[PDB]
Amino acid sequence: NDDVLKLTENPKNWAAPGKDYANTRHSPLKQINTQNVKGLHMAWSFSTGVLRGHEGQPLVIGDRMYVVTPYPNIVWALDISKGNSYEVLWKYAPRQDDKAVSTACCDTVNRGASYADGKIVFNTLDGYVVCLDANTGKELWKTKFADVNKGETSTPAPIIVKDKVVTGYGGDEFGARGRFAAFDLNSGKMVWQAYSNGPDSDVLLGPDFNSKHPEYGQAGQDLGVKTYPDEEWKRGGGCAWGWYSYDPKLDLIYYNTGNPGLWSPSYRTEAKTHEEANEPWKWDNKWSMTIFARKPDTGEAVWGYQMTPFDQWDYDGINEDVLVDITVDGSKKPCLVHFDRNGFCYVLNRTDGTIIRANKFVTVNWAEKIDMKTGRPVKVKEHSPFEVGKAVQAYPSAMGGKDQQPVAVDPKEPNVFYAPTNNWGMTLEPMERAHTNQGSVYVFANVLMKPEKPGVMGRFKAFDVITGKARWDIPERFPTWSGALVTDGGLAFYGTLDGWFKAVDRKTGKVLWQQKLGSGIIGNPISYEVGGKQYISVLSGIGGWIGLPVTAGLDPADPYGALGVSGMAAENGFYNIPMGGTLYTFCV
Amino acid sequence: NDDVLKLTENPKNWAAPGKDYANTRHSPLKQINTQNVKGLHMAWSFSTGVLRGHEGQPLVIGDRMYVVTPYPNIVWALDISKGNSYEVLWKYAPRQDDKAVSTACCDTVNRGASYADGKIVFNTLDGYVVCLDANTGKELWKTKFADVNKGETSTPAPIIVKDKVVTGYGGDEFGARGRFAAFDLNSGKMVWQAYSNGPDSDVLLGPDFNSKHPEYGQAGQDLGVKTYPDEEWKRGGGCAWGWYSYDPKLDLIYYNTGNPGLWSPSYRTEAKTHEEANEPWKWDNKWSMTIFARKPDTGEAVWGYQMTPFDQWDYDGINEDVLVDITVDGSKKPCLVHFDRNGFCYVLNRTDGTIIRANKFVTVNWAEKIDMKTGRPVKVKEHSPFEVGKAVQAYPSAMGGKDQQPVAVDPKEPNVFYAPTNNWGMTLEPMERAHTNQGSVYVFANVLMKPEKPGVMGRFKAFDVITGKARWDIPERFPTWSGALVTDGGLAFYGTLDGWFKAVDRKTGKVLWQQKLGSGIIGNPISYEVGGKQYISVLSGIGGWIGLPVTAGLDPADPYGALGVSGMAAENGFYNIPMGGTLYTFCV
Ligand SMILES: O=C(O)c1cc(C(=O)O)c2c(n1)C(=O)C(=O)c1cc(C(=O)O)[nH]c1-2
Ligand SMILES: [Nd+3]
Ligand SMILES: [Nd+3]
Repeated sequence: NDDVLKLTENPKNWAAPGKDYANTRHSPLKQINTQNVKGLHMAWSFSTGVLRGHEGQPLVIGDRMYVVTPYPNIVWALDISKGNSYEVLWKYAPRQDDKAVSTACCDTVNRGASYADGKIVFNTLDGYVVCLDANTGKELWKTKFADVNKGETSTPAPIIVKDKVVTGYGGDEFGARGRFAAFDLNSGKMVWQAYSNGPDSDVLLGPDFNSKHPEYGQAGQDLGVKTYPDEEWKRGGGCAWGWYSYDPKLDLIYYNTGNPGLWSPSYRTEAKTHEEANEPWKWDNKWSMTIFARKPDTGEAVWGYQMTPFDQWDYDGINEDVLVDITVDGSKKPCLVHFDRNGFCYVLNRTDGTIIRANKFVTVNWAEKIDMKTGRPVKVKEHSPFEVGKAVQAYPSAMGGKDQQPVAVDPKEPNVFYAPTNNWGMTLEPMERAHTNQGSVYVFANVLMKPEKPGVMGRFKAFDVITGKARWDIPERFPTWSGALVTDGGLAFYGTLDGWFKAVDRKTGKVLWQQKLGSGIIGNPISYEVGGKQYISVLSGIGGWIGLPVTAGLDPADPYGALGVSGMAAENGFYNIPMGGTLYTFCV
Repeated sequence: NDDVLKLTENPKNWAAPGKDYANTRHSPLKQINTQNVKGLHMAWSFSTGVLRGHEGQPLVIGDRMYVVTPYPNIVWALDISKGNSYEVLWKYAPRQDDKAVSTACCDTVNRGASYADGKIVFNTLDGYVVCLDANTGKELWKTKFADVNKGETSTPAPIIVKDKVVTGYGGDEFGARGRFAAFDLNSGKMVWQAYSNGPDSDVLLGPDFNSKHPEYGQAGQDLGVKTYPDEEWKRGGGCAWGWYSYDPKLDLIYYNTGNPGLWSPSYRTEAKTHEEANEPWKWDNKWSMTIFARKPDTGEAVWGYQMTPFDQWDYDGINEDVLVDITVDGSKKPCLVHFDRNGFCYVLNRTDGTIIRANKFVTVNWAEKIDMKTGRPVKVKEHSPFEVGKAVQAYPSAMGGKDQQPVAVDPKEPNVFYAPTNNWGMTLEPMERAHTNQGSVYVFANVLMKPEKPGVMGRFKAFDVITGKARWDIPERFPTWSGALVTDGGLAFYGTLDGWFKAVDRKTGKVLWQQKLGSGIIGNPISYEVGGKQYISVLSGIGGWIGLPVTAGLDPADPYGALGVSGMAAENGFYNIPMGGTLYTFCV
């Protein structure tokens, strides 16, 4: 979209969820810098009137700001032309089906909206893709996309590519079937949809899909139905509830798929042993856990790389695909950096999916490494949950080395990424499958999480995606479940789950400014400019999967609660973090 | 209470709801003043995890803060020893009966807690007087006082007298019978209770009640039975849901009663005309609308003055009674200043209730003045709603010249009060009484409100309670529903319903600092000191009666909703103020 390109190119705006199509989350503004960040102070705050995890970020287009709250997903439009104050312009309150609340696995969170040609597009938890007039907030059109009865809920933030609104949804834990569709920007009608599994026609494979990497899986083999048992692909997960990227020059949309569904691996293979089930090409559970590159016009996939075939830990691969150009191995190549849940930082050639680098960015014991030739992980049997009635320990836990919280990078130094990380393990015990009803809880496994190192759960690092070494490592008592933000002022912004919003030096990582906000910070900090002055805004309010024991009011005495999070939350004082929702803005 | 006197005498604390027994709401901390307030910035914020109106204020004792949220009335204990940061000590979540929400007339608010001898006392909306251990938050004792089935809800903040916990409740609009009782600070029973009407034995009228002012009403006449029709006193209102004060030297507790029940005056008298109904001593509806001075040990009343006999406007007299010594009429007299809802600022001799001054602090057209000789208002017929089916305009509206938002005064200059004010009128149309069921809405009147002057709703004034003239008047386009705070740094603090927190100069009223918070401010600002640094804290989140159309989600197309607030709220952009709940702390 030409308008999105113009807006995102202007450093004064935050026109895209991740600041641009490449999801760099980098701001060239330098008014706020290392020299004066000590004087950072709140300018104004805005309550959302809603309580639960406040994920995502606001959108800033010139003098206007748009905020999307969690369920019921209220859209607030604010006038910020004065910079040091705000004025509510209008409010859009969609009437939703509350069944989506109980059909949501990890919270009633929303990851933001997108803007283009005077229109605002967002996803409601009940699966509606809505387009509103940016000026008056009048509903231009809404299209029912996700079905709650099939276990699908639309948590992510869609993006706009030339004239289409592309997005997915979640629901692998409810037996849903992943889908990624495009809707006309002006009409809202569906143009095409690509399933994460099923026959080749259902996946919309390109004519030259993985032509350069036949070892990744090609068309004409119907891996979407064969790498699954009889018809488990119908409940085979693969939901795309993560972040979406776009390469204008190459005309490629990048997105990833979730887990293959239920957490009992024996039910995703006909083999009886871990060794036989992991036989290559037999039960890969494709195309779940795959990084896709599709053409926006038709949706045909140019290439696709599955990171975790035959999943056994719920290592959803949806994490954002940051696009940058890095000089590595003697030349400048168009790279795609992706911090996957499985604990591996993948560096791929965004032109054909070629594996450039794959290093562990957290403790990883389920796999030895990623085989460069076959592109498959060298799994460790004693750290792969397979049998029913046996608990197996694994690093990282189901939450992985990094969940949906996005990373940030400065393109001028594309090899150094600022990334929040999870540092806890788990013991997952598969259970017997009690039903095959789509739209109902479809996990069948008991989980227990202990933080790897007591007193240390989250870690904000300056990780070099080429050498696999971190410049600095900041350990935090609470998890680092907020997005990152890097600025040309020499600062890196992130927030902790107990409410601390911090600013650190990009070079050393020492904290230069910090303030404890109202609640846990699971939003993504943004940087924009109004009236010639720079502002930093971030959402607060505990929630998400990490905050489910609090937002859902679960019992702290049941450690298995929340898929293995209640016990860890109860042990690390999460229940003492009050709920909330509020946008904090700072200036110098 | 001895402990309370010392904690309140120490300027570093805010140990009482109104900073002290006299409710002066004045802080001597000059560490923050008129020359550096421009640099006042937020130090930290704490979300309550609860929505709707956040009235009241926190309690700072040493370096421990206690905050009482609105329903379910969660009590948060914060460790503020670090000063610029906070840590939760404990949390108390009471199990309540949800009908208290539907039985609450004007939002699910709470006005704070009191502290003494390591104990925290507060009121739950469902009518429970709770005492918690300050250190651990454990429940020391719980006593059921207010009955929801009888239309009673406990919104006010109790205070701790020597060894008694005294409090009242609300529910005049539900046909409740007002009561004011005391409870043992250690065990928790009711030591005594005094009704606002009924036989003299129920009102606890001492042998020397109104000795120096027989024209007020004396014991032995059973006015609480005569001034009402046959048995309407059973639903005679008089609830004491306002602020309570205490004079240790005189050993007297000060509290006032509310309206006498329904808003259809023809049902609170057996006369057929306004003149006959207003005959003195016939239908006074005593002891509603009465300022009471009682002995804490027995509860017997030393004196009582009814400001509005035979109420016809719902001019609840519960407003705070600030106790100060003022040099007037040739000498320094122990006074009681009270900005009543009827629009008159009463200055009475706190020893016997003698009327010293009665000045109009806002536009008042229902009464010409207050006669000293009779102590009764000179009513204006054309502005006194009486008959059924006749809309009658009145200044001020039912919300009065000033609702529960407390005023502030510096005893150094006891004649000048910093008081928020309401500046809108109404057209009240009495209606036929459809029922006599206690516990159900008991009003029977169609109300419509409109600001007296366009573009002006609230006004923060510097009012001389002796001369009746205002030093300065600050007009606000939104209501000034927040309490006031005055400091020895030459500053006065208050907030607006749209979220603006302001710091004005005491001498001129000029705004020296202002910031828009997350939501409407209906909380009371406080000043305290920790680690040698002065801090300013206030609660935010729209609510209360003024904000009920937003918190209750009332139809904006129903002007009569919220007892007339909906129409005015819909016209002055109240619906664009998001809900919230968050405590903000500032420092220089
Ligand atoms: O597999 C799915 O269908 C699905 C959805 C979501 C979601 O929609 O929020 C999460 C997950 N899976 C998941 O595995 C996960 O760890 C997770 C964390 C969060 C969050 O917002 O904090 N959502 C989700
Ligand atoms: Nd998942
Ligand atoms: Nd009332």
